[PDB]
Amino acid sequence: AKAKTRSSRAGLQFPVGRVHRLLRKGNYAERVGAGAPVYLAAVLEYLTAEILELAGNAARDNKKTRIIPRHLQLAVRNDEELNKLLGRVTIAQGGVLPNIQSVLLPK
Amino acid sequence: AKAKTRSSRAGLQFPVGRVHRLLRKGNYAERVGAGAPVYLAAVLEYLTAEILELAGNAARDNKKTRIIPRHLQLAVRNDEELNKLLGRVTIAQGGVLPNIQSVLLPK
Amino acid sequence: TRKESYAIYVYKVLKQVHPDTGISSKAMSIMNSFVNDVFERIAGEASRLAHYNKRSTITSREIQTAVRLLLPGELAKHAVSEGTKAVTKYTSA
Amino acid sequence: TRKESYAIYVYKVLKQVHPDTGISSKAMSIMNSFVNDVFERIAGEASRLAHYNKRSTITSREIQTAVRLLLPGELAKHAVSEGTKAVTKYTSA
Amino acid sequence: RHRKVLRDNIQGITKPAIRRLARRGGVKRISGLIYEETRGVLKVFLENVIRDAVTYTEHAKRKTVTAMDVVYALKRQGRTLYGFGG
Amino acid sequence: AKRHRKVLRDNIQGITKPAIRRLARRGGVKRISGLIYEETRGVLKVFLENVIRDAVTYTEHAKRKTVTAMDVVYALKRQGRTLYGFG
Amino acid sequence: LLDQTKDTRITHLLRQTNAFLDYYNVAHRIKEDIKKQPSILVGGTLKDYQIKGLQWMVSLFNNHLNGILADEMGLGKTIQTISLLTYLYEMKNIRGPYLVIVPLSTLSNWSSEFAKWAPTLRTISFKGSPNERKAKQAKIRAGEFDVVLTTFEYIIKERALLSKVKWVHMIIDEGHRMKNAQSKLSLTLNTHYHADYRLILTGTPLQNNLPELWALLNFVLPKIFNSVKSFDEWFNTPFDKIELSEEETLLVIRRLHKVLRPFLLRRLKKDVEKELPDKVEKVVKCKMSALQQIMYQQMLKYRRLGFNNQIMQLKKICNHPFVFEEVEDQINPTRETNDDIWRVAGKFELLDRILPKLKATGHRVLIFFQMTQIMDIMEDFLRYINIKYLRLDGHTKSDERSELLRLFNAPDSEYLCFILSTRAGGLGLNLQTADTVIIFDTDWNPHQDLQAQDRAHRIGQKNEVRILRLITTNSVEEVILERAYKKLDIDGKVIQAGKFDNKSTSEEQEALLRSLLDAEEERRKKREEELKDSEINEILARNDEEMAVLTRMDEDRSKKEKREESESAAVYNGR
Amino acid sequence: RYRPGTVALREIRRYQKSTELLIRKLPFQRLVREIAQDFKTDLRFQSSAVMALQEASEAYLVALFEDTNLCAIHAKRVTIMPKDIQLARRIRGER
Amino acid sequence: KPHRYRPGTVALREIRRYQKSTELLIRKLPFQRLVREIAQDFKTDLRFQSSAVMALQEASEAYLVALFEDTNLCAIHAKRVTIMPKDIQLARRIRGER
DNA sequence: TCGAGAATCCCGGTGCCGAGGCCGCTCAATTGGTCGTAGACAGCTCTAGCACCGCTTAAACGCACGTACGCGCTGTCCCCCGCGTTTTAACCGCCAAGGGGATTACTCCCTAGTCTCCAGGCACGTGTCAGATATATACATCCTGA
DNA sequence: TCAGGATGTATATATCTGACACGTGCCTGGAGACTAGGGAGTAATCCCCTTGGCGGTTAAAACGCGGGGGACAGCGCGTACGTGCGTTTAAGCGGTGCTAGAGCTGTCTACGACCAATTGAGCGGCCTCGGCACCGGGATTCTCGA
Ligand SMILES: Nc1ncnc2c1ncn2[C@@H]1O[C@H](COP(=O)(O)OP(=O)(O)O)[C@@H](O)[C@H]1O
Ligand code: BEF
Ligand SMILES: [Mg+2]
Repeated sequence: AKAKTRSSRAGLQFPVGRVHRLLRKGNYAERVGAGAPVYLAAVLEYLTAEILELAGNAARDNKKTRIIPRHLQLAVRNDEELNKLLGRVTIAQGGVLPNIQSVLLPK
Repeated sequence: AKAKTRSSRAGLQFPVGRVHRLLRKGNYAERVGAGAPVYLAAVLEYLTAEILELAGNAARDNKKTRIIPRHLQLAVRNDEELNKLLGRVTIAQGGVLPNIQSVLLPK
Repeated sequence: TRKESYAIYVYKVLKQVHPDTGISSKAMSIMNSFVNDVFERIAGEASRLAHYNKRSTITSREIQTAVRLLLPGELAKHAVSEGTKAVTKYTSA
Repeated sequence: TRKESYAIYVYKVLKQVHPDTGISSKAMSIMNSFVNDVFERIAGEASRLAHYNKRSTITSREIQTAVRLLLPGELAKHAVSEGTKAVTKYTSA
Repeated sequence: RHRKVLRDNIQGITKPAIRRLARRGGVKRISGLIYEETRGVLKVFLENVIRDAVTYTEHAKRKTVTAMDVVYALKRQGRTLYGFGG
Repeated sequence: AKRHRKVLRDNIQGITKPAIRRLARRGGVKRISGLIYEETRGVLKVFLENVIRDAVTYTEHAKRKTVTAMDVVYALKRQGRTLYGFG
Repeated sequence: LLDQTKDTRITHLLRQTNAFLDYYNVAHRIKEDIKKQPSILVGGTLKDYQIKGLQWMVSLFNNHLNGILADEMGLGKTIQTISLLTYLYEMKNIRGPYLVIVPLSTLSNWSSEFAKWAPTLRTISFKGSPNERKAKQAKIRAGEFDVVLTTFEYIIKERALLSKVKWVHMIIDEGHRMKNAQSKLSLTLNTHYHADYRLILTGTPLQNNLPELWALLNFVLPKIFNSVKSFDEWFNTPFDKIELSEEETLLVIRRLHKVLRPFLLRRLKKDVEKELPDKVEKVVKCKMSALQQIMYQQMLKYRRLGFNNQIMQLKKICNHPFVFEEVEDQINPTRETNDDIWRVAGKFELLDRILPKLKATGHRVLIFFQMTQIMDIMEDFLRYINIKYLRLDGHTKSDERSELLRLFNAPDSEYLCFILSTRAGGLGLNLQTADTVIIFDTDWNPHQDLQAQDRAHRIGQKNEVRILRLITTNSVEEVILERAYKKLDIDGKVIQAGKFDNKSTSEEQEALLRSLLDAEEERRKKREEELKDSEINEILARNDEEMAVLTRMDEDRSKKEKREESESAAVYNGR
Repeated sequence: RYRPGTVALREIRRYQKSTELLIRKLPFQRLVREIAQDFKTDLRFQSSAVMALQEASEAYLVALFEDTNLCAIHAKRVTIMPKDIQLARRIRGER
Repeated sequence: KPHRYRPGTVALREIRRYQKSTELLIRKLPFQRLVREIAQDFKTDLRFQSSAVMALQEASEAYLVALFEDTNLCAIHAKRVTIMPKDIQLARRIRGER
């Protein structure tokens, strides 16, 4: 009776088991399907893959080796898609996109 | 074994039993307390009492015997409290509070 | 199939407010969707309050709290009064 | 007492994206609260979808739908792809 | 038994009507360019609401959008609607 | 003054002229009018009354006398301003 | 038992001394004594204390070993440090680099003694702007100097500057500032640099709680730094009196004596002089106006209510009202110098009582404060008294501390009293010109209570010291006094255990057993006004002629030719 | 002939009095069906639905014009203009 | 005269400076005393985890920042460069915060 | 349109602490059975949706004209910025105490069950009157003249 | 300011009818009685995170002074917009007929919830060094006058 993890069977990096636990014990519905944890975990993986990828690119463009909150701020606000997703969110240590209105610049 | 309704014991007009059913079978929590249906029903009674009272007053001020959507619109938007509560709501058949800006009126 | 609603209840409370007034069908529909709505807000709050403390059980005390979060000001005070009184009288008998 | 989080997972995915990059502790906290957040939105939607149809059971098809409600546009398309592929490969074995 | 493939129907919203709306909102004197813009706005709005409604419908294995589904789409975006149920 | 202090000013005057002015400068504002200050103290004090009211409520519900971080995160999460980073 | 400390740590005495760099011999093995002062010393006298302690510490350097100076106060640690370096590097002539780090209260002092008590060895200071510190930092940056003089924090800030240089023998003062090793100063010193030699100069050992005596003896010598964690519940056992004190305190405390012989060094004043005029320690009591006493009884504003740390609230109202504007508002609307300022408390009333004797005999007075604000109302109170005073307090300014010191040291000084800050007491001055010392407030640690307590009797004191504590009965403050000399019983098995070990005597420790145990037993007996001029005159006046010259004060305070405010504080403190 | 602007006010009172739906039905219904062609095909609307969309959308445009009006008055003009609207939607966060 | 920029250049140089970095723009202790004051009124004798007070500070600064971006849009709209009280009261009137 | 000079980026060296890699200890995730049920699917109605047509007319449209408001302009006065100088309160480091926030152990009673009735609440008829809806009348009100 | 007059607005009076308020039969969801067990309440315990204050330093805040730029006030123009009219049309109201599918019921059955055995994935503690802060000095640039 050898064991193999549902993440491995899935080919995903999120802990499908843990998701399934959350869906059960959060009282979302009475009975959680068997595919739902897998599918959901896949989604979360995808999104985190996006935010991290963009962030890393940004940090590289600042020649920093590591990702810091400012870089999440910029990776989220530049991408228009995520901006639509996260639009209500206040990121800590955030900063703002550098922005200057047209009329303010001198002639 | 004589029967007496939990509404009666409560002194309320909402069907405490029905509330309790909803709280159970909506999957809000696993285990619904025994006082919760009573308390909640009391609240709902109170709010509906407010909206109806104000509405009726309004209709009377229009000399109509019955309450119609326009009167709910006015009873909600004049009261500032409910206005804060319902502020995101679009009432059907609504109409608008009669409103005219200052600058538009002639000199 | 029967589709239940809160109609007759609203109608009673009406009769205990404005003995004269009738309430048109459309208005009764609105008051219905209202009461269902407010109910969903409150039981929602009481739900994830029961969650943030890792209690398993909605009780009266939550409902009291959630009511104090949603309803602005005076509605909070009076509504809490209504509730407390009602529960008390419930326990008396 | 252990307080679990998604840290190490985020870290893996990072290593499968930018093999070089490190991720500061604060940023790891953000990505954490993120993933918990998005998770609550999705399972929320799938919940009350399971409710409006009076099904008792969250299944894959809901999660697919809810994902198509929350995520704007392209994220919807790709994300649906990721999911479908993943479930398929799950059922193969 | 047929479906006519539609176009240019947003013209259905007509300058007099939009003038009525603007009057209800308290606007006094409308500029002449507001019309094309407004048609733009409205078309956006209905695009969102109807795509969410259609989503719910697709989910339930129905070919028929229904008032419940619209009311859920509006409840979804944050504009609650009363009176039609739900 | 020297003899007796009587130098207590007020808390909300703690946010100062140049602080507010820095906030604007991050906002993109170029030239600030002179009345904006007392105003922005007004706005700020409202916002805090709301958020803190809710956080306090959550806290009294758990019978704690310590207003934590998770609680403020919940009050904001409730008013739609969701904050990240604190858990 | 722990005797591996005795044998293993004596052979380990060989280890530190030779390898690393009856205990009166092996640790002290290299011997010498000289009564002849160093040639650099200018205009000075030699008592025997800085001699014996001198060649004892100098012996520790010859042993290549550090230590702590546990001595009482007024023993002139300055002079021991002067003879220290001036003698060592009068011999070796190496003369540097070596630094001392001293209290910001005493700086220009140290510069003064370094002026007149030795010319040959100069120094450099750090004060004022980072600009002046630029001038001397880049100027003498190159490292041409005898000695570095700094203060507590500037080693942290300047640490980048002056940390890059090697060191050998370092000196600190007021070692009880150290305490924790997790306190930033200590761990900075460790990461800062490395000096093979150290020392600690202080007026007392560690706190009653004594956890960190570990930390001290980490900073003293190599001894305990490896095993530190373990000894806690054993050594703390002193914190069936015969059985408890016997097993716990007699067993383990004897153990520590046999351990603590080659470390701490102390004596009394009678040892070096006998010039001490008396025991010069007394107290008095008082009573507070019931106006705020009624608030102590009810405490229904205090308990659930914005107020907080109601004990601190008490100590605030123990001393005096007018801490909050409303007191003056509904009480003294014009905030003018006014009655009930002195009639509100007992400290101000009986303080008025002592005033005519104060100016009468002209013997000067020190008044100390634990908390700041009180000194303000006290200043106004003297503004009514009109007899002048200096106001010294922490953080006031930089060098006007020194200026005020000069103003004091003038023998003609007309202003008799002036104020200090207990936390800044810190040997912050030297006083030979006064006798009476008055303490207020609470002072949750006695080491500072006694610290300022001892400023009065000073080498070359021609006056006769009298001292009184101002406490009001039926209040929390005499409760804290209780707790305070409770901690005199706690340290009585600690610092009165640690104090008497210098030359490693024999029967003196049993003399403290029988007689001291008669003192602790005497306060066991203890556990389980003076308005008439007669009493206060007696306790104060130091001869019958002084009693007589106080009869001229019998013509005014003796001869001499409420509730509303509490309803105001009950309603308006009724939040 | 009235002076310009009086017919306006007389309208504003007229409409803010009543509840009628301000957009003629069949144009609106054909509009909705058109927009729904693109997502799925061959949908069927319960007429109650189309009524729902109409009621929402009219309430949305009404709000939008109240707000825009606030902006135009702010600029000391009485005539709403495109940049007024695009402002209003830029402030609410709808872009 | 000493070297003096024209008015408005110091401004832009700031705007770049601040929009570059992440620092908290309100000195702590004023803000913390502010919060404690406001919390006196609701319940009494609360204790804040310092992390909390940090949370309030971060939120509130993000809120005021947003508010000034928007207000700026209004002032530019009116062909003024100087935000003014009625600009703000407008912005909050549009978002629906009154 | 050329210098001056106050910002700002850049190279290099320093140090320091927070990321990151490593190890033993769990508990939560696997496996692997069984068993009760949502739900999946087929089969039927019967309803409301769509499509179409014909008939009426209120509203939308095109247009003409007058006009008042949007907009550019200039001036003018004031007030917010930039700079320097004096002051102080924030900031970092101390010191302390004690109190709520954690845990753990134990108990007890509340609520989820479950089974058994039974009346409140719902579908469905039914009568009847409140508010359209229509005619006629009276009056405020804006516009233009005076 | 005062008036005639047209215009729309509000006022009183029959009438019509379909929406509502009510009465009846029916039946399922609520109420009551009884059982267990596990979650919540409470006591015991301890330690860390909070609070309060003070010392000591210095970067920021307050103050003020001058002056340049912009907000505001008025004026003149002309063009885009409202109003009224006559004309056209598509909405609306009413019918008709078809039928696709919304909606329900009757089957079984795969499948998800439990519950017990088993073990390594992940967690906390703890090393331990390089990326980044950071200073400092150098060079290069961007905003002003003459
Ligand atoms: N040998 C001496 N001759 C005269 N006075 C002395 C001598 N030794 C010490 N003193 C007195 O001690 C005082 C300095 O003591 P100080 O160094 O402050 O003591 P500590 O450093 O031990 O607290 C001086 O005022 C001086 O009068
Ligand atoms: F510093 Be000593 F007490 F004179
Ligand atoms: Mg000293």
